[PDB]
Formats: sequence, structure tokens, C-alpha cells
Amino acid sequence: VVDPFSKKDWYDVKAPAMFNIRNIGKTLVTRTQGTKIASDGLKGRVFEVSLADLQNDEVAFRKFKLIT
Amino acid sequence: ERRAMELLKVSKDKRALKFIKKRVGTHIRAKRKREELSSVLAAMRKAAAK
Amino acid sequence: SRDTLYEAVREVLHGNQRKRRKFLETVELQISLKNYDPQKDKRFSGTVRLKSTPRPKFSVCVLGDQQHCDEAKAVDIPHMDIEALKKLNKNKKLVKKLAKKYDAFLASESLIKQIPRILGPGLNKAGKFPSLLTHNENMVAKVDEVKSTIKFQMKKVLCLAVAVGHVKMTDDELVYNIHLAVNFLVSLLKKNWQNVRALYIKSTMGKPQRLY
Amino acid sequence: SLGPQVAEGENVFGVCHIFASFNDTFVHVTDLSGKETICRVTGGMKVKADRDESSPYAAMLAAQDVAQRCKELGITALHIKLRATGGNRTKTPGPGAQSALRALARSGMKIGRIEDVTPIPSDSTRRKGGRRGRRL
RNA sequence: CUAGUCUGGCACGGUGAAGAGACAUGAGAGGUGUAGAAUAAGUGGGAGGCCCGGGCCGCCGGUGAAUACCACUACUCUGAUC
RNA sequence: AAAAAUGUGAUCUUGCUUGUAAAUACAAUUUUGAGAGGUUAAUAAAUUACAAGUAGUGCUAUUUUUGUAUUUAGGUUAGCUAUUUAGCUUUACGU
Repeated sequence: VVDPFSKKDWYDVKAPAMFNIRNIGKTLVTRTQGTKIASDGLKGRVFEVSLADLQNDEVAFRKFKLIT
Repeated sequence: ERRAMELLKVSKDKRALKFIKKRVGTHIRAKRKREELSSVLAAMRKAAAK
Repeated sequence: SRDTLYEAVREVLHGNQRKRRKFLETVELQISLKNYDPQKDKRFSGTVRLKSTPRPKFSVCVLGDQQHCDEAKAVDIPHMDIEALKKLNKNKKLVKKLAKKYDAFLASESLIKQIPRILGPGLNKAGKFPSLLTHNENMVAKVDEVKSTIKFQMKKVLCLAVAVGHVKMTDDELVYNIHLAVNFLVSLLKKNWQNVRALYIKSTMGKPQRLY
Repeated sequence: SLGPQVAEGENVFGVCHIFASFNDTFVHVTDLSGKETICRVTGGMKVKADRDESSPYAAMLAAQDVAQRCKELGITALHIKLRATGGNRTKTPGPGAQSALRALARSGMKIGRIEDVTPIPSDSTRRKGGRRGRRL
């Protein structure tokens, strides 16, 4: 009866300095509620960021896979 | 006995009397044990006061 | 309803930190009440009786047109027969101050012809009802009414206070007063299990300090 | 369901896995990873008939409802992963996707990249069916 | 009706850490209906007693019971746990 | 409405709390017009009366004079504005 996506914080996604753009986006992360850890729940995730979104003035057809 | 002292702290006389009766036996022994525990509770209260 | 045992109820002579005044002090009995409603039908009141009453300070109204009126003037109280009653009209109650001014009254042979009237109850439970049993004659017992019996009542503060001790009279006369005081309080104590939380010690005036 | 980040500088991104077969249509909006979802609707919720779940008008209404629910949570831009039936049978999306991609565009949702994530098999087992085929 | 078998409870049979819920203790802040120069703090208070001949607010004008010298109390947070 | 005071132990009619009334418009109208709801009731909202408790008081409850007579009647609930003269709101201080 309660809205499920209410107690969800937003953590910004960072990229290494070898590329151009630092920030990527945000993803809903639950709070550290007692026993469970938000850093433990945010352990294995994989995003999909294209090369045109990663580096500015290059080609667009190539892509990569970014693990966090 | 420490549990009975905690029941005396939370002040449940009927449940404490039934528990002491179930532990030791007869109601005379339970009534004497409850008065002895109340006496040593007053002694510990006097010791905590001074 | 079980607070008791008089094995170690002694050594009350330590009163140097409490009493360092010139005059004599009033050691009082107070208690913290629990499970009590102030407004509704829950009423905690009674008359605790002492044998050797130490020193209750209160004023006594004296009326009469007899030898009592002539002998009460040696007490150096402002005694006056009819103009004192004329001073206390129904105006001192319209004025916000309390129009009582006396904790005791007179019921003697001078007003025995005026007392049998419809006026019955009142502040009898509060303890302002004169009688012949407690010496309200006021020609000789006016000085002795300084040493009078005690009583207690309740109010909206939800607390209790009564005067049971005075560290003139020694503590040997006060220990039996303590015995009789707790003996009448246990007997006079609706359903209420263990109202006694912590009996207080008290003197005339001062600052807080814990001792049981 | 609120976005604390700046509205003018950067718009909140998501993705939609638009499934459109011949008799079924999903509108499943998830995050950029894909593990945590946002919303998902079916054709059976709108139309109480299994014969026309892949309908253009019902797909338009479902896309507008999902776009309104997505603007309630505050995600502005979406990538479009256009799934199909896939597998060994067919490689053709349904007709409801042509209406739904126009509906979510006209509803006021920003459009990012559009690509297919259809599970296309290279070399697999025997296809479901006899030698003679579909007889009608 | 039972051997046999299954399950539950009782003693043998304790310990360290994290998380959730309840209870208690030592302390510090803690009190603005009308009205009054002032958190009226509190009731029996006491017109006075303390300290070094002198120091304070009074009694009270005004509030429904007014300050020093004796008690933690109805009750709101901080709060360390043998 | 304010004042002698014998009184009822000198002494007033209770801002509070608890039980009772029997008072306390309908309509417009946000689902709803209708018969109740869950008005209303029960029965801790309150202004008046009764009894209890006591915050309010010694419960219950008593008497003399004054307010006579200038009996009056009219009117202000006087504004804001202007250096002064004077001008001049059926009272807005969301309008």
C-alpha cells in the first residue's frame, strides 16, 4: 500500500581521469539499513556508456562496458 | 533469584509470587521468600542511598 | 500497599546542615503520589492523629463575650468580638486574596447557643472544624492550641505535605509521632497498590538535598 | 521519487525495453544498468482481451500512461532498446511499437539513443515446427 | 492395546560482534492562560535568616498559592551503560 | 448594578472536573438528491440549572440601605486630511 520507490537515495556515477567527462549519471541506492550495507549492495553492477557519450569529439558507433 | 529481583524492580507482585511458588513449592515458603526478598531489596535500597 | 520494620530507623540527630538558624524548624513528611487523577472522584484525604504534637504554627480565631474574651487578651492576639466579624464581609472574597485568614475557629460555651444551626459540613476534611475534644475553648487552651493535631489533604499539584516533626521537643517525642504517623497512613491507605514511592525529609526553608 | 540534482544542467536518464510481438507488448522502463526497474505495463491491464494486446491505440494509451508515471518520478530522457520476438522463429517487431514510439515522443520525453537488444541467434538447435510447416 | 518409528518440551550444553524492539540507573539543560519590572516553576514555607555595625529580595500595588535559608517532582531533550 | 450587618462556626453562589437537558435553523452546497449512517446516539465540547468532589468555598444559606430622585430625551461609539481657515467617511484595516 506504500510507494516502493520512496526511500531511495541517488549516487553520482564517476569515470576515471583518463577519459574526458567525469560524471555519467545516477542510480537509485537503498540506505544502509541496519545489518545490510549500501556499499555491499552496490558491489557488482554493469552500465552501458557509448564512446560518443564518454569522449566528446570522436566516433559514435563504438561502445564499451563499464563495471562499477 | 536475580530474575525475581528484577520482577521486584518492575513491581509485579502476583507474577513474582506465582513464580516463587512454582520454584520452591508451598505457599508458606513462597510468602516467606517474598518477604525475605523484599527485606533484602529494602537493604539494597538503603545501601544505594548511602 | 506494603511499605514495611524498625530495625534501623534511627540516628536522626544529624541536623546541622539543615538547621543553622536562630529559631526552631519544622521537619515535615512529604511523598510523591502516583496513579492518581486530580479532578475526578479519586480523593486521597484523611486525619492522621499524633499523641505528642510538637509545634504546628497556625492562627486561631477567637470569639466570645464572656471571661474567655477577657482572658484571651493576655495572648496578645488581635481579639475582637463583633467588629472583627464585621471586617470579614463578602468583599474580601470578591477581592482576589483569600478571605479565610485563620486555620482554626472557636466552639465553646460562649458560642454554644449560636452553633446549633443548619451549617454542617465544609472544611472539616480540610481541617478547619472546631470541637470540644481538641481543646477549642480558648481561655487556657489558647496557648495549648499552638500544640494541636495535624491533618492532610490533596489539591491539583498532586503532592502531599504534613508537619510531623520539629528538631524545643527532642527526637524521643518525635519518634513515636513517626510511628503513629506511618501507622495511620498504612491503615488509611479505591484500589491502589504501593502508593508510597519515597518518603521525604523536610525543614523550614532552603535548597534540595537527598537523604532518606 | 524525486530528483535532487539540477534541472537545467543535466536531465535524468533512463532506458525503455520496448517489447512488441504480434499479440503482446511490454513497456518496461528501467535504469541504465537494468537491475533496478522503474515501471512496467502490460496489454492485459489496459485491454481485457488477449486477442488484441498488440493494439496501436492501446499501446498509445499505455505509452502515455507510462510517460506520465515516469514524469511523476522525474526521469526526463530515455534510451530506446527496441526488442522483438527474436529467437529462431522471427526477427520482426510488432505493429504496436510504431505507435508507442510516437506516443512517448509526443508525450514529452527526451530521446537518446535507439538500438536493438534482440537475442539474435547465430547457430542454434532445431526450430519448433514440422517439415511441412504452418498449414492453414 | 504395545514393541518399533516420527515430532515437540525439560537438564546435559557456555561464550564474542553487528542489527531491530522493550525496561531501569547516575547527571545537565528543562517550565512564558489572563496579569505582574522579571522561566509566578512547584506545595506546609517565611518575614526574615545567612555572610563579613553593614549586604539580598520582600510584606505587598498586580497575578488563582511570589523569590534568601528545606525535596526531586506532573513532565520535554541531551545522555554514559557492571 | 453598589455599601449596614444579627445570622446559618464569622462567613459567597462555584472561571474547574464528573453525571443529566430538554434548548443550540434549514439551504447553498464536494462525490450525494433521498432514509439512518457514524446525526444524532453514547455520552469527558461548551453556555444556563441541579448534585457531588474540591481548583472555585467553612456545604446548606440571610438582612438593611443605596442604584431614589436631574423620571429624562437627544446623541458620541468622530474619522481621517490640512500650515491655518476649514474640508469631510452610511465604519475597512484583500476588496
